[PDB]
Amino acid sequence: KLLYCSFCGKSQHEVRKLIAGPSVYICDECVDLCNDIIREEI
Amino acid sequence: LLYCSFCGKSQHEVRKLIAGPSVYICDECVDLCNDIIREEI
Ligand SMILES: [Zn+2]
Ligand SMILES: [Zn+2]
Repeated sequence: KLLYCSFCGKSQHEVRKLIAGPSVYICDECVDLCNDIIREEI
Repeated sequence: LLYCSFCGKSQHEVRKLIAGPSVYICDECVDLCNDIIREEI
């Protein structure tokens, strides 16, 4: 039942949303991080 | 080569590949994540 974000290791119970990939996951928190990285801004 | 773990595109076919412990996500998939999270197109 436990699913984990592949980037930070948090479970679905720890984040607001966990997005599925083939055999991976990424949570809303890491997405925020990806946006800063792509947009090169804080 | 390194590939986005979500769409499968290589590091040669995308603008940026972000790395995790042993996973990657490209700029294109991140855009899809923003749509998913913001529930908007
Ligand atoms: Zn995460
Ligand atoms: Zn991708």
